[PDB]
Amino acid sequence: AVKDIKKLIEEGILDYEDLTENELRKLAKPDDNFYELSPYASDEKDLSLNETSGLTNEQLKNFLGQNGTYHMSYDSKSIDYAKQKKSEKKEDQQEDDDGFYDAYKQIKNSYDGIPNNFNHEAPQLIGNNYVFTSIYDTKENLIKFLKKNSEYDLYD
Amino acid sequence: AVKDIKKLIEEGILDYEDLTENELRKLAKPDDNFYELSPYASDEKDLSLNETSGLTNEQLKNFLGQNGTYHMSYDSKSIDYAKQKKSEKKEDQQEDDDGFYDAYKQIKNSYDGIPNNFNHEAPQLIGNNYVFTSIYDTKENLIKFLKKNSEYDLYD
Amino acid sequence: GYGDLAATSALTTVIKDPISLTIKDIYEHGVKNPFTKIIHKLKKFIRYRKVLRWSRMWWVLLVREIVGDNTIEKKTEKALREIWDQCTIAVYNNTLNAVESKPLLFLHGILNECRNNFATKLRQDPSLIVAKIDQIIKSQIYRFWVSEPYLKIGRSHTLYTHITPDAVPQLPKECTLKHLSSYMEEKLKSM
Amino acid sequence: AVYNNTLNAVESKPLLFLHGILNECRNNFATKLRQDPSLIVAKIDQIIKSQIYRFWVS
Amino acid sequence: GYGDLAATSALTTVIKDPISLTIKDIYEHGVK
Repeated sequence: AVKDIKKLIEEGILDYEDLTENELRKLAKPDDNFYELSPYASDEKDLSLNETSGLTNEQLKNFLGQNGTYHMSYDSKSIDYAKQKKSEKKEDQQEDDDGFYDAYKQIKNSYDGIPNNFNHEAPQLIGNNYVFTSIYDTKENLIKFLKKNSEYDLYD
Repeated sequence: AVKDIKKLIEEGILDYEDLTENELRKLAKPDDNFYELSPYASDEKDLSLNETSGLTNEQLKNFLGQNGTYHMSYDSKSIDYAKQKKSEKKEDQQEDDDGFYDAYKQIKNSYDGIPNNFNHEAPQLIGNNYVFTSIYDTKENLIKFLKKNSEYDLYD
Repeated sequence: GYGDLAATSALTTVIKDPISLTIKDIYEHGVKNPFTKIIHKLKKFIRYRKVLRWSRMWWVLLVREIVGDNTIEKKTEKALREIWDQCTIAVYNNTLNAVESKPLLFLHGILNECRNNFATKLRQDPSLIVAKIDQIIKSQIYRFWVSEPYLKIGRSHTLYTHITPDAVPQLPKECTLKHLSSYMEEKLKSM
Repeated sequence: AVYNNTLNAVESKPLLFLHGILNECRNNFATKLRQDPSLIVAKIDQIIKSQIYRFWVS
Repeated sequence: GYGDLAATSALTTVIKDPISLTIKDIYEHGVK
């Protein structure tokens, strides 16, 4: 009151209401694990990129633009190809968890500004200020404080 | 002060600041391993050439030229095709290092004017003079000297 | 002399042929193409009134769940609203049941089709549009999309352009993706 | 191509967009640029696969 | 002078070529 001091005491003693503008902005500043050099990201199934996607055909977009008595509104060539592969691989034993357990972590990271394999700190605009959140350091109590108190108030 | 004399003494005794114009240009001249005849280059995965590349379709370039409400900006036919081959080869045991070690050496050689499998001396324009750098003889101390001292100075 | 008819044939095509070619682009790109986009916008309005009372009622609930109260970009929310309206026209043309009668049949159509419609054109979704419509279907959160306040506005005689996110009541906090994804890390990270 | 696929604002969550825009131009340059002796595709690989695009947001 | 035949060639295509192109859509989309 400095940055590592707040992570222990503000859970026990200090409320967020009694903190200055130079103290709130530095807790939203990135930590010392940021600016630490880290190679070798761990690859996983990217739910962001769609391998079954295709290009705008412009004759579908013309025919679907003229609204009326059409019965299918996409191409279905690449997405049947994709489903055929899952019928032919015979990979079940952990993929029964991968679509069902894996999706949840990356979906919650989309509400924090964090992409798929991003094990580091990513910002999130709350009001007029950015808050760098993590996979581990979610900083949820700062988010509840800055949304509720600084709705009609400004603390940089 | 000649060329092989500088590689031993200038690390110990001589600074680069006290060197004449006929001495700086000859240390940037190529060595005697240059003009030595060497066949049989060693092939590696060329990160320069993209096997997944294609041709300008000119109907994509027209449709992407008219900016607005398009959702994918490339072709994705050849880059999905390549990924299927890596799923079918079952080659893992060293290719887990080939994409992950190899990029680093060839990427640093791009900052020195050196292509992928080039085990010899390649130039690099610094100011108004060329400096022949190597995989092994990086000549980094000449590069720090010619950028800093000869920014507003000229020594051929 | 025939130099008198030289300039008459000259300034014929000097003034006719430019103006003839300007109109072929002014009428095509400035008169044809907007007037069709007015007609084919009216074809969504003369038809499809009963559907878009419900579709825009569902589309606001995707924008609230995929984003999760973190200010929505207005320009490409309407660009994907058109792709959402193409799922509803494609489902409603395939139904004999009324929309008012059985509405959760339609969400198994419209969400399943825009699960596939967005997966065939949207290449990369860092907001995870395809990936979240997956687990709205595969965990059946679209139950609460039909509730007491959502059937009142659905049955009401209001035009679909008047359905704004201000006029749609918000789901309670038990019924969103923000809770259900965080509740799995209360289980699966703990277990 | 990325911004048309987002419902989140650009101002709100910017590192979502670099996982789009770098991943797409990783693939967009790999489908048209045949030979990159400046290694445009190969360096955008390890900006993503080693996550250097952290410091791009500061 | 030849500015007299300027406006005759002007208001020829000012009135012919719009009405010629309106009918190609009125007859096609509203009559054909």
